[PDB]
Amino acid sequence: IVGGKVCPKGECPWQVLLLVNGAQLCGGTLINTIWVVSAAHCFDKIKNWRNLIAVLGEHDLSEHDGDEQSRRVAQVIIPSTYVPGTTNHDIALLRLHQPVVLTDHVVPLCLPERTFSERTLAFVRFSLVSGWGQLLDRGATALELMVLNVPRLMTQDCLQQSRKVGDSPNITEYMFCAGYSDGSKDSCKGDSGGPHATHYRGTWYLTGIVSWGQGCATVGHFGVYTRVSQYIEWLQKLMRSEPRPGVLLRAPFP
Amino acid sequence: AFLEELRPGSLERECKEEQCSFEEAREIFKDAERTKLFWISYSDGDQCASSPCQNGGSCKDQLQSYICFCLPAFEGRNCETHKDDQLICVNENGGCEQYCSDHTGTKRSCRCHEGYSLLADGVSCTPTVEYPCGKIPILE
Amino acid sequence: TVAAYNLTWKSTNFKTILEWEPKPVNQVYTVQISTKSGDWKSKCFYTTDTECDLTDEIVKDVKQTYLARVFSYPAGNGEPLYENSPEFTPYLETNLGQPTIQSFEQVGTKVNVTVEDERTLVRRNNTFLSLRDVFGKDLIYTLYYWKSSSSGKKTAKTNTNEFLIDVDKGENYCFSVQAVIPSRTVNRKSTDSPVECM
Ligand SMILES: *[C@@H]1O[C@H](CO)[C@@H](O)[C@H](O)[C@H]1O
Ligand SMILES: *[C@@H]1O[C@@H](C)[C@@H](O)[C@@H](O)[C@@H]1O
Ligand SMILES: [Ca+2]
Ligand SMILES: [Ca+2]
Ligand SMILES: [Ca+2]
Ligand SMILES: [Ca+2]
Ligand SMILES: [Cl-]
Ligand SMILES: [Cl-]
Ligand SMILES: [Cl-]
Ligand SMILES: [Cl-]
Ligand SMILES: [Mg+2]
Ligand SMILES: [Mg+2]
Ligand SMILES: [Mg+2]
Ligand SMILES: [Rb+]
Ligand SMILES: [Rb+]
Ligand SMILES: [Rb+]
Ligand SMILES: [Rb+]
Ligand SMILES: [Rb+]
Ligand SMILES: [Rb+]
Repeated sequence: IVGGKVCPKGECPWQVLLLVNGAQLCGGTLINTIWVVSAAHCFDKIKNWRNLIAVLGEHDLSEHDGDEQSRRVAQVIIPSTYVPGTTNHDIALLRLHQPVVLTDHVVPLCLPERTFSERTLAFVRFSLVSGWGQLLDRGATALELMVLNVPRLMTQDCLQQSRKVGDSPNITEYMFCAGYSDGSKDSCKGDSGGPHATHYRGTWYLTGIVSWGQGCATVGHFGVYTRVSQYIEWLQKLMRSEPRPGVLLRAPFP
Repeated sequence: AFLEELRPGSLERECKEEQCSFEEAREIFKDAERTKLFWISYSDGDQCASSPCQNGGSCKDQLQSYICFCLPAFEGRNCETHKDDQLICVNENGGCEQYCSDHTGTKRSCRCHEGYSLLADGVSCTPTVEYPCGKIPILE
Repeated sequence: TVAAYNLTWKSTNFKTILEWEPKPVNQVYTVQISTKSGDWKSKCFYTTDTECDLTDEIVKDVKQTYLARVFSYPAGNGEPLYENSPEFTPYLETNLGQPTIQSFEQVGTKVNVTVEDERTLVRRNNTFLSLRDVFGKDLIYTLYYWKSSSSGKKTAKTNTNEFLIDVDKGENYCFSVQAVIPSRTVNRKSTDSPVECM
């Protein structure tokens, strides 16, 4: 996160840290005691599928405390439509092997109904994005969880306010822009998979997943987020599915 | 009536008690700008005469136009929109705290995420579990 | 669908209506409005009108800068087509309505001219605020007046809704008034009131 603040411990209690072979990989969002949403692109380079861990209740990556809870990742489910190395359909649904225990420091973010999310949450201007990613484009990552308030744009506005870059990715219906085009504030590579969370009448909901961007906080560009509202029925059906023997599952979408 | 035309010019007699033409008014005021200033309003017409403000609204006349002032339950240029008839889910979520469902022919209803139940007020939601989704307990 | 165009703010005394083109054919509109940092509020849901009264949203804070946008939806019903409006700041841009001379009285060798309080759409406690309630010292009234038997005009200006002017004995004077916000560079004055004469 560039130009954000430290999220005070416990105040982002749905943020997940994902680890592969014990090393920081990406963020994620807890949505109930068993299931975590993250970004598909976080898994493009994985060879060791049996060594993924989700950490809940994490705050300072330099010190362990009694609020952290680790769980093995049993399944990673990504839309079959997603193409590694690209931006569209950038979502992954992760099944933990054992549930986390909800505590003051560990709480899921609500996955909203689609229509509520399209007709109401989409017009809440500001939402929060978080993670332990880079503090400056191509800079060092953060040791304390960082959080940033970003305003959302309709795609027509984002296109109209964005500097043209030859051969850049299309912003599709499965994405939305959020942030600032003045170089001050954005999410960053190592925030990938982390929540864009929206507060509405006293409850917080998952609306976006940190996904891609032209650098970080680059002038003339916004952050791009996976549009979670397009995946509600896909996630809800998969959360009712039977576990399978291998970790990765590429499931049909829609 | 020629017998009513025997006196010197008079704004009151010619333009107030009667309708007057631009030149009758000019002969009274003489100066071009004074005459124009009078005439622009005098010949304008009361645009509130057609009573365009609905639902008990109040009309104020302007030059070639009017303004309606509505009672609190109404809006629109002519107070034509009933605020009471706008209880639908695209209008600030139907006033529902969490989920909103439209029902044509009848009133919308409000609903809640898992972990919450609807209060008796029909809009507000309350947790039914210790750690419902989307609340930050550390702050409380 | 086709996107709206020529979005235009029509506003007088804070009664504020957004207008646009075209007449809809097999499409309907919905409008949203926000301040720069606030949430979008929807209005005029699925209207076939090419106008939307936004008075009730803008009077909440007349000094905010609002942006509106008009969505087009096809008949029978990702993101719809839309067009943004100009920005609008009501305090700075609303037209001043045509005033009315309420009375004139000769007291002494002078005449008092009273301008009717101009009513606006901003509410407080069940009543509508006057232009002076809203603008205070930012608002003056100006009086254009003349003696019938002389050439030349006279102007007076007031910080309240009353003028007290000197007049020559046994003559008729006529009067007309304007509302003026002197601090403005553009849209500074109302249209002139109807002329009233002794
Ligand atoms: C008289 O009322 C009509 C509508 O009833 C309106 O269109 C005119 O502007 C008004 O003078
Ligand atoms: C004009 O103002 C409106 C709001 C109503 O109060 C009417 O009774 C009045 O004539
Ligand atoms: Ca730690
Ligand atoms: Ca007569
Ligand atoms: Ca004549
Ligand atoms: Ca008129
Ligand atoms: Cl690996
Ligand atoms: Cl485990
Ligand atoms: Cl959406
Ligand atoms: Cl006034
Ligand atoms: Mg008479
Ligand atoms: Mg005559
Ligand atoms: Mg003549
Ligand atoms: Rb592109
Ligand atoms: Rb940058
Ligand atoms: Rb006449
Ligand atoms: Rb006459
Ligand atoms: Rb005459
Ligand atoms: Rb429920």
